[PDB]
Amino acid sequence: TDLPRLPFDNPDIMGIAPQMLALQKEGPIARVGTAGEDAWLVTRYDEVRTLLADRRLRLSNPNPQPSAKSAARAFMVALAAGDDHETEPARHAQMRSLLIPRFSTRRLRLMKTRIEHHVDELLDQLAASAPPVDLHRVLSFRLPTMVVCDLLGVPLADRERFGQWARGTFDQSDNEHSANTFQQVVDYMLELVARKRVEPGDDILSELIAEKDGALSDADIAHLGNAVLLFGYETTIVRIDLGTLLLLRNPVQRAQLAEDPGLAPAAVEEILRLGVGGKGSNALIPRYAHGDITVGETVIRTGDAVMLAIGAANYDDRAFPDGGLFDLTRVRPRSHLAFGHGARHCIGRTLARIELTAVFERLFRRLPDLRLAVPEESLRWQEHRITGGFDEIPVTF
Ligand code: HEM
Ligand SMILES: CC1(C)C[C@H]2C=C(C(=O)O)[C@@H]3COC(=O)[C@]4(CO4)[C@]23C1
Repeated sequence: TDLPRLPFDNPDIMGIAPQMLALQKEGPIARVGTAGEDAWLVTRYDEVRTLLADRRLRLSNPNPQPSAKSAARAFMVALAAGDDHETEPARHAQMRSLLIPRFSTRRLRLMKTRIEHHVDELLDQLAASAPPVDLHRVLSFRLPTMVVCDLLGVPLADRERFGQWARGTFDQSDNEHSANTFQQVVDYMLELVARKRVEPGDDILSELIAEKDGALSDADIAHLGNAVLLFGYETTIVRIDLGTLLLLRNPVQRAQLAEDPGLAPAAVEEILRLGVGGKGSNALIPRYAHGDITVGETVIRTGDAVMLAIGAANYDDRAFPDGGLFDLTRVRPRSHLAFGHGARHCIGRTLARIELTAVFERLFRRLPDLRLAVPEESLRWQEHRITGGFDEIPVTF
């Protein structure tokens, strides 16, 4: 008997920690220690998907004496309207009602066109440069920040101002840096709301300002803008990095994709399913039980913390045959859980898929000899950031 303690070691730079796969083999749910509270860890696909759809399991903490959280986690939960368990039902319902129509098919069609031309220009700059080059800086970082500038209706150079703010806000190692960074986010977005009130355009804040004939306060609108800024580029950056790394590890699939860019949608779904970095602490969706829930033969009691391991579940052999293998020829693969599921299912997931599809349609056809310029083992997953990520991806081509 030895209580497993999150985060688990991973000897590889990607994939699932061996101890978590070991727990998955024993059963769907295990009690584990963490850096803070003990929690139930749920690792099998069927159970994680069922619990994500169970509205007794919520983001907000119902306990009278809530355990302490990093400033970074507190900001993340507040941006998702989860900071007050008594008001989360109404506030979270309103948040989704106001954000979902911002990602209309009309907007997504226009953005797909602009995204595809942008990737073309990004890859032309890449192809013309002298290697070694940092692919993270010149490609992975640049497309999703371009997209957030488009959503917010600001000049592209603004991403040079806000491009490290998700990382800084979500730095769990430094509460002062996290709070100082979030203040910069807030000031920028309040500036932006005041501008869009007199100079609207075809963008998110302008639509929120017009919503319900102006019923929302500037603070309410800026809060929604902050969620889009802070949730809306960094995780996509990380998936371009992971997808590149995964395709580099699978040359037969990569050659298939280069020969037939029509496989990119399928490749993107495999990248999202298998794209887990380092110790994979970001591939856990945290929840609290607001009522008792039975999982197998285990009772989760009201107030218990629950970690839903979407990464481990996406590797589950019971849901994906040969779950550890990258295979963009899978016939009718189950829907992966990388965007979550249920009440908090990722709001930008169709836009994120358009970005990743546009990149991987193009990348290895534009740069067929692309490869790392450094050993894989030298790439360092940033465990202190809630969103993880690599800081650089040196390549030659
Ligand atoms: C590949 C890139 C992305 C991944 C892997 C991802 C992943 C996720 C996941 C797993 C959740 C669920 C969190 C939970 O259940 O508590 C989520 C929620 C969310 N995502 Fe995404 N996301 C991505 C891109 C985006 C983009 C591009 C946007 C917007 C521009 C966005 C906006 C949001 C928002 C606002 C939420 C909060 C949903 C809620 O709490 O109701 N995400 N995302
Ligand atoms: C709102 C989020 C940014 C989306 C989710 C994906 C993430 C990621 O890929 O890094 C974030 C990591 O931390 C979490 O709690 C998550 C798993 O819910 C995320 C919160």
